[PDB]
Amino acid sequence: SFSGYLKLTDNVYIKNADIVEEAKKVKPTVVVNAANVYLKHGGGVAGALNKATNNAMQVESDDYIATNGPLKVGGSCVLSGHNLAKHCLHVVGPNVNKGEDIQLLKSAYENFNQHEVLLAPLLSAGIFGADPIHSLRVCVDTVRTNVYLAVFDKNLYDKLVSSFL
Ligand SMILES: O=C(NCc1nc2ccccc2[nH]1)c1ccco1
Repeated sequence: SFSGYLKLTDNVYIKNADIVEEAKKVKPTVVVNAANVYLKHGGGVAGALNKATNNAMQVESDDYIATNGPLKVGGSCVLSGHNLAKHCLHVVGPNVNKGEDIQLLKSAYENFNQHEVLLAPLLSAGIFGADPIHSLRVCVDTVRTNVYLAVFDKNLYDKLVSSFL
């Protein structure tokens, strides 16, 4: 079960943790992946989660894309969580480095509401280029289900907690 999280709101919790190690320890029902529309898990959270599955996440994802085509920015799909979780919810937040619309971040977080409890990263943060403080704000104002946020970077985690309104 989830331990060492700081409570931000009634339903949002946060911890300075590597989401891969957190997923291997907790084996949650749902781990969220910071996916792209192609489910190409090359880097960031996606690359790390996929590497932890020995590439099984990428093999499953390529079969999913071959059958269904790409996801929408702001959309999601549920796939296996492999050795990390029961399920992986691949959520596509806007990548502002690729010029995608930041307003799609609320739509991306709305996917979390279909699951009672999730282990998740901050969407569009990291290599996706959005301001993580803004992502946490959108998360708390959009997600109503229980979300356990893992923030890899200690300095960012401290900035997120200390600046949380
Ligand atoms: O590959 C690993 N960590 C690197 C990593 N961890 C991230 C978390 C968020 C964003 C980028 C990251 N990149 C690993 C394997 C097992 C435990 O950790």
